[PDB]
Amino acid sequence: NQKHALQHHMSVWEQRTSQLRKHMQM
Amino acid sequence: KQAEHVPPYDVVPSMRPVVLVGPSLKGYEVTDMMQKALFDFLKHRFDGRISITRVTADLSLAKRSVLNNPGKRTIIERSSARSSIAEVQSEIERIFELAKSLQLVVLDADTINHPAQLAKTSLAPIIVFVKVSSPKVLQRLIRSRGKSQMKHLTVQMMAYDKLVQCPPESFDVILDENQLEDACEHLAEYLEVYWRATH
Amino acid sequence: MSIFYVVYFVVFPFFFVNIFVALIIITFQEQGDKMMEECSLEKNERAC
Amino acid sequence: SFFVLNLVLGVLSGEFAKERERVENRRAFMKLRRQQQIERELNGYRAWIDKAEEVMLAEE
Ligand SMILES: CC(C)CCC[C@@H](C)[C@H]1CC[C@H]2[C@@H]3CC=C4C[C@@H](O)CC[C@]4(C)[C@H]3CC[C@]12C
Repeated sequence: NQKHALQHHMSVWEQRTSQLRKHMQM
Repeated sequence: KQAEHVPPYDVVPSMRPVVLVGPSLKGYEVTDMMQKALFDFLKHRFDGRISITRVTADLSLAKRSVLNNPGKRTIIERSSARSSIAEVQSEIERIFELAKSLQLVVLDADTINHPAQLAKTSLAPIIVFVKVSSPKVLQRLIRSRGKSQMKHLTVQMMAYDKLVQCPPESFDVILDENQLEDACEHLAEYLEVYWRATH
Repeated sequence: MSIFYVVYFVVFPFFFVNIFVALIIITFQEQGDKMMEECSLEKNERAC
Repeated sequence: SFFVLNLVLGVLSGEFAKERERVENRRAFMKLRRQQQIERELNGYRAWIDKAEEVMLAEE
């Protein structure tokens, strides 16, 4: 929608799972 | 420098006609149905202000420096007398006068499949592209059409990839939306501002 | 008639209750901080 | 009873969170996400086909 015109309340689980993913590929 | 002598000023219609290209070869069940839904909104939204016409002949060969008079008469029995250039060359004035009335005209040819084929025509309408974000939905959409469409799926997908390679820039406007109202509003907004841009 | 009770036990106390527990677990907002940009780069190393 | 149940729940939830980020699980979830995205984009286009089809029959 922000492109059609052109032309952090996460829970503890969400934060920890997002951080666990970016530190897994390495 | 008379080999080409490209003119600086070329006669163009007063109002840009409307051409819709994509997502594959025209004249098939999927592409005729895909493109037809857009016209009905134009008729209902711009009723009393839009002219709707369908042309069956080819238009990619609409050139300006072919000859002094290619096929002037059909009684000379020349090469162009029996050819299809006589009717095609006659109808290019038909679109010119229709747009001269300061009213929009839609074009429904069954021969346009790429903006590069309409890059050498003095008519030069508005190129609007209806495209799917991914190729994976095309084959699944073809499967629901019927058994006849699956037989021509090989050629149906042939143009989809090729038409993707065309610079978006080449297209005048894009319609990457997937619903009715957003696409209808997006198309109407451009033309409504364009309608007030000519007056 | 023990089919009814087996199906009931498989559905409600074995599946729905664990659904409630999982939903509470995965949607637990932090209470002590209640802040948006505490470190904005990490969360665990703040103690470290 | 209560403390052991709390510890079991915590350990199990932590292990589930840790194991949800394995490579195979991530691949399966990405496959499911792409399937759902394709279906979502395909459903919107089907409205065009029916809306057009209704109009032409109405205008014969
Ligand atoms: C999606 C949810 C709501 C499905 C619920 C299905 C439940 C209610 C159904 C599925 C199997 C069913 C049972 C199958 C067999 C029998 C034996 C028969 O002599 C009496 C009914 C009884 C005991 C049925 C009671 C209703 C039952 C337990």
